[PDB]
Amino acid sequence: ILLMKRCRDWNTNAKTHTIAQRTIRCILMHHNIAKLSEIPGMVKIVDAIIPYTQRHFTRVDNLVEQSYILDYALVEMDK
Amino acid sequence: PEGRWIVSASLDSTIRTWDLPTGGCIDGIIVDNVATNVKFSPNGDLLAT
Amino acid sequence: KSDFKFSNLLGTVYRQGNITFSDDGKQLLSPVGNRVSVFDLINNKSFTFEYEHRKNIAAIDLNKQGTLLISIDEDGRAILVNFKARNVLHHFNFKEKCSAVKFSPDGRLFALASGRFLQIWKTPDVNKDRQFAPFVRHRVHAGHFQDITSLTWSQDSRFILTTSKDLSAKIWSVDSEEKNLAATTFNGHRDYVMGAFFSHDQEKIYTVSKDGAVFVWEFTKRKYSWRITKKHFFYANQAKVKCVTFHPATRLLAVGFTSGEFRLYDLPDFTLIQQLSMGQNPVNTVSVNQTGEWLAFGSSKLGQLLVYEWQSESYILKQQGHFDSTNSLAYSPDGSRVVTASEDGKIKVWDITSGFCLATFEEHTSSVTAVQFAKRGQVMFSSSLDGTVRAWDLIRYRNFRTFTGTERIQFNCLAVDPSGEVVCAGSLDNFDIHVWSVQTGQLLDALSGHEGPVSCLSFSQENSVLASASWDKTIRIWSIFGRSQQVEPIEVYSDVLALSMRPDGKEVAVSTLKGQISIFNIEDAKQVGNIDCRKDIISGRFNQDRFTAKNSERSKFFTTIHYSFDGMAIVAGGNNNSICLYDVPNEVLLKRFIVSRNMALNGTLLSTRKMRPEVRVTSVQFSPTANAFAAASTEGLLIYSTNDTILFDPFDLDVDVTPHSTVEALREKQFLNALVMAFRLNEEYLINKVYEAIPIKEIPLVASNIPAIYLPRILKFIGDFAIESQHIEFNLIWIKALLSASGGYINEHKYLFSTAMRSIQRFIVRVAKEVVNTTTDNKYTYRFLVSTDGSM
Amino acid sequence: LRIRMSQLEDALMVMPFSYVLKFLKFIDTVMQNKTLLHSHLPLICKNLFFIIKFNHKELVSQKNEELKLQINRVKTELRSALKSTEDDLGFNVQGLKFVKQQWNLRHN
Amino acid sequence: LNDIDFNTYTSLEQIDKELLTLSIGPRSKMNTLLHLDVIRKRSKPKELPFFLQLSGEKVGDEASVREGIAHRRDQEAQKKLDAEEQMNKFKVSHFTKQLREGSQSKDYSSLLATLINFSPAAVDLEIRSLNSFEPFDEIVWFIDALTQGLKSNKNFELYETFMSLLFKAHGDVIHANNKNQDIASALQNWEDVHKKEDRLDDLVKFCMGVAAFVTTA
Amino acid sequence: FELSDVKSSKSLAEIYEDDYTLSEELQKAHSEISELYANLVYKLDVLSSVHFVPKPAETPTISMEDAQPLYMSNASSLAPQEI
Amino acid sequence: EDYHKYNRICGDIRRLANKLSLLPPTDPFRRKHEQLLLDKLYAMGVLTTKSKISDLENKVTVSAICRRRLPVIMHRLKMAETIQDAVKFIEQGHVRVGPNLINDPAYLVTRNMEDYVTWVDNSKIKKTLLRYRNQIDDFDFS
Amino acid sequence: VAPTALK
Repeated sequence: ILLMKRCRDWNTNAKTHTIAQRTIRCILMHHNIAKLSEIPGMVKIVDAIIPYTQRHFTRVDNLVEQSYILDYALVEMDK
Repeated sequence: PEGRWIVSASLDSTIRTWDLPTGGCIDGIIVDNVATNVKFSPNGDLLAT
Repeated sequence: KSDFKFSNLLGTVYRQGNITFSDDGKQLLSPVGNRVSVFDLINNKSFTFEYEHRKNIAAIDLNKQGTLLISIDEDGRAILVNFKARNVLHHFNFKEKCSAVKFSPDGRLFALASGRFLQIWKTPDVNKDRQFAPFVRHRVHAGHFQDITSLTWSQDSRFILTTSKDLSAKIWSVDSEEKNLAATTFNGHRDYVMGAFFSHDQEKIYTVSKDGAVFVWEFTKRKYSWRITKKHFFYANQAKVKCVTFHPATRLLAVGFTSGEFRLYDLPDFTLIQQLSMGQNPVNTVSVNQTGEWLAFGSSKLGQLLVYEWQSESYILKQQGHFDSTNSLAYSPDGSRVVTASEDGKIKVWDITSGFCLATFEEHTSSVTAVQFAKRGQVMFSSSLDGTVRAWDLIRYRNFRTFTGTERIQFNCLAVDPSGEVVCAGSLDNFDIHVWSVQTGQLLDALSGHEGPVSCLSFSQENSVLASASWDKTIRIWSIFGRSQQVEPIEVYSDVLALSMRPDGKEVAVSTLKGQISIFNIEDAKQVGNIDCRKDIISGRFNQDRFTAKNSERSKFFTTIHYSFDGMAIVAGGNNNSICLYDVPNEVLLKRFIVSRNMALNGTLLSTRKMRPEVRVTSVQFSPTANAFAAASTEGLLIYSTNDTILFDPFDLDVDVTPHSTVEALREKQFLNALVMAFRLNEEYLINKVYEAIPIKEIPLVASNIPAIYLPRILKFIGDFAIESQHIEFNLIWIKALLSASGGYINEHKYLFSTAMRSIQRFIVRVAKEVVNTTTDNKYTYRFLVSTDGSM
Repeated sequence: LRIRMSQLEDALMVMPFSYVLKFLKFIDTVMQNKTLLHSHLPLICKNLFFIIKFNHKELVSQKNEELKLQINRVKTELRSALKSTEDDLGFNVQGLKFVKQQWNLRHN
Repeated sequence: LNDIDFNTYTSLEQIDKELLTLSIGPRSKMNTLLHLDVIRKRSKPKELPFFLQLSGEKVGDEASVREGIAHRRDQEAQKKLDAEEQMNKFKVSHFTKQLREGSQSKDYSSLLATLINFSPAAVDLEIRSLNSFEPFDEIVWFIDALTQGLKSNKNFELYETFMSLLFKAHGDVIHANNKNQDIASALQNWEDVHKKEDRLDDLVKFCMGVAAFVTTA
Repeated sequence: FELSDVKSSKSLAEIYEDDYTLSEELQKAHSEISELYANLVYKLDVLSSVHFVPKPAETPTISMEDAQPLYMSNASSLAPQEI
Repeated sequence: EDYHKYNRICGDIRRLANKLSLLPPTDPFRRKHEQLLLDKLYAMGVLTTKSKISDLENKVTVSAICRRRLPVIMHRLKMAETIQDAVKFIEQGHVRVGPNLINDPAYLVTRNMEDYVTWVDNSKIKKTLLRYRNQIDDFDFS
Repeated sequence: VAPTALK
């Protein structure tokens, strides 16, 4: 619970969301996901992570989206 | 009115419908009396001769 | 250079009369004032019939075959139309107010409720050629002494039940020989009998009265005679029964009360299936589906229409039209959606494809005057006489910010920076253009300099100049952005009512009271062209007029104008019956449109105001798709489109060019010649044939070698085709091939391909992106369920 | 990193092409060091897109075959980095909502 | 050549087998299916004794107040009564059949046809009605049917959303028994097919980037 | 505030009975003002309107118009900062 | 001359104010509808100057409503000799209130629209006026 | 049976 209190505070800032997500990834990958739910207060911590995670997901996907400006460069000058 | 068809009348007492995209006659008629004039209606549903 | 044609009417789904479901049950026929609207419930699509009545519509029905539809107005003048081909067949005048019309369940005859008289008429055969006098009468029945409420046919097409203001229900036999079978009058009801129905076996007869009494009739001994064995009563405290319908197959009784609530019952047990309220206004009409699973209800006062899947208690269709006239309209930048603004003060967001209202906004207290989108399209802005300007997010559908003047200035026009950071509005009482910051909501400053009231505003999409006009007989160009502020006033011959802005942002067009559309050069501030409008406009002498229309000067100007996105045409309208489309470079009239042909509307042909509705066009704009343009009017949002494209408009054609030759090229595998040849014919079906016949391996080759002149056409063709096509990834290859091969050219000429690129982006963002989102989320849903540990 | 963001776009805009070619060489060596890339990926991505957008015509004209290889390599490693963070994000959120649903079902 | 003779042409059902194609129907169907739950929630309609019992300050007994001395289940009981009244008010599958046969013949084509025909309200009930007891035959069968559908490369949007409702309705059931071979094997088969269907992202996400760059700069 | 000086119609059982069961009386005057205004604005508008002005307008009710799309979920309408 | 309708408006204004005066002074709802009422009455011009609710009780009169009638305004504005002549000009369609033509004598001008009541451009009588001054312009069609 | 019955 103490660790998840941090990662929530870490996630909201775009400059630091990268670290928090991997910590979330490890915990879901190294614990019984059922057990995590019974922990009191966890779900309300879980509540705040979701909206910010989606915003960062819309981001990055857009940074990905801009990336084929470079294949537009490759294919064009290849001509 | 659609610009897709032309219908003409001639002294041989016939009315021929021509399909412009393919440039061929699609229908033919024989009138007892030679049709002096031929006019489509603005809507295209009607034809006056 | 395209022929527009009326397609559908948004903003209104029901006005009055009876609504009938299609025999297939997948389409609903709803009367809308002077016209009839068709909604495809399954396909989530709608259209409005082009044919129009002299007066407001009264009653309709569709034959089971789905081929013949008869429409009768309030004067009894009937229009027979082929449902499949959407064309009028015959006009007949029954010379009396027809309350109800219903085809026979054989389809050979149709009954007409005419006063206290029942008319039966033989149905013309659609297969036969156009007959001059196809209507021949089978029989005239005169049993009732007052008006007939409604009539019901026997499932075997042999008997007709008629309910009238007699407080009685009377039956007939369609066959003269069978008169003795059914020649009885039913009595007992203490109020007006509205609807009489047969059971599935037809043994029993159910009659309903306005007081809310249901009487069940059987043929039994006391030697046999009809009698009321069972009686059921609706115990509405004050609500009167307004419309009733019955489905014998499922024994469903749907009743609509004047209080605005409808009740579903099972006969003969009278089990109250469900009871809901549509509001406080009467339920005018009710209908049942052929299966009996969908019920359609209609309230005339608010134009409310709803289709109810009472089995699942779900809403198939749920729409309410504007109570007032639509004052303004605005398309989304992509053109997927349109927003309509009404004098009530409520905004409504509409989807072009579905033709349905996604949401309504009621925050504005008074009438909303103008609506516009930002260049992004995520945000929409609106102004109202209540003294506020409100900014709306359309992704989340919420009012995130509101602006207002210091002293509650009434606003009439609005304009938005393409950057989406400045909003300006004009008023008819201050002569100042208020400026607000979108980000902050603070009044940046008030632009002053107008010697008259500001009538209109617009920000240049590219350069970001602001051009404002007034009744001041002058136009001022504002360079608000930058360290220094400059204003360039231009004089005009008369008061300026409307203004349009060229998308390039180099020219501005303005409509004046003289009936002149004057085009100026923004950079040079010099007039470049003018168009006369006084003579083209059509204005009908009002019924209250005591002076002639030709001498009339009430309206021979255009109150609204707008460019075409191509930039070669202007669409204009005013408080008249005419919408005129012009060609700017040549200054000629392309075509004129008649807004309405309803004789009830005033202009189509001492303390009390002689005051009735008038035909007028509040606003007009082009669709960004460059295929349609919508005009806001009193009746609603009219949309005219070129989608039919049944015209033959060949481009650079030659004798060698022929549909058969194009097919031969495909068989000989000359795809480029076959593809190029297709556009020269410019026939959509041939282009489709060539487009889908090209193998994927050869797509990059043909795309690279396409001539430049045909590139804008093919790019447009793919965009409109791909939006509704199923070959998603095939189109994606085609778009990829064209852009990769001809990308540099499009950059050099952005404006030439501006509309074509936009239609491509609409397909990619609205449907293609949605698929990958449903694709990618499952991919991660897969990885979680497999990777992480299972529950204890 | 020291350059303020608001002046950054103008800083790239004033920048001549001959230095932009140098700046492409800079990214490639930074991209070779994987650790530094992920620490400052979002800032690097925005700068690269702006430069290429702002010098697209200059870029296409150049006939340096080596310049192909520089643009090709930066692409492949950039995609892995962006995809990696995206995959981690999509991975977390999807399971993250799954936990919410399970807790609801237990208490409902 | 009859189509030419009538100046008409109908688009092919599928240009080529390898080529992904969407369903022949409205594109709002996928949106309706995915969020059908909130459609249901949002569409729901809008909703003395003789021995009167008071005490405390208002009855003037401030001493009781100063000295410190000072129904939801009843609503819950009533809600039960309202439900009980409802059942007495009314005093009155093809899907599951084909699913068993499709497993028997290893051919879900007849099944897949009915899924497309079903209304969205019909769709969600059938997915939710799949049994969730061991050995989970129907769920394993359902994924095989969809796995066959994705191979067809036809009706791509519909098959994708079908599993989302499966996971939405039976994600916990699948997860709790992830280690079961039958679930794992069929589940593994689906990824093999679905993994191939990622090229479409490349194309769609490709044509946006160049289009965004082309229109802008 | 004013204190009545005439005998109360309500008996002590009744006054307390009222306590057993911001103000409905205030909320009735709340509406009665609105309809007077709604009727007044209509009349004054038609005199001053150049064009047409239409006259302004248990059981479960169907909300015939909605402020938001059905498919959109309430949680999706809240910004991350709000959460 | 009948003023039953105007009397109904004035009485309704008094009734609305009386019902307002019944409501608590501290109620925010009462205050705004009072101010909204005073605003619209000012907007129409029947209130020449911004006033209080007490003034709105008595200052409102039939004559004030009659004063704002379009033919009356022209009479003060000197377009017509008499109210009957003004009505005839309104009747014949020579009078224009801003962007639109008014043929109804019963119409009243709001305060803002007063400044723009003017005769239609091609009215024959304007040609007389500019002819008298000898300032007729055929180019301006008037 | 009723005279109005089917058949």
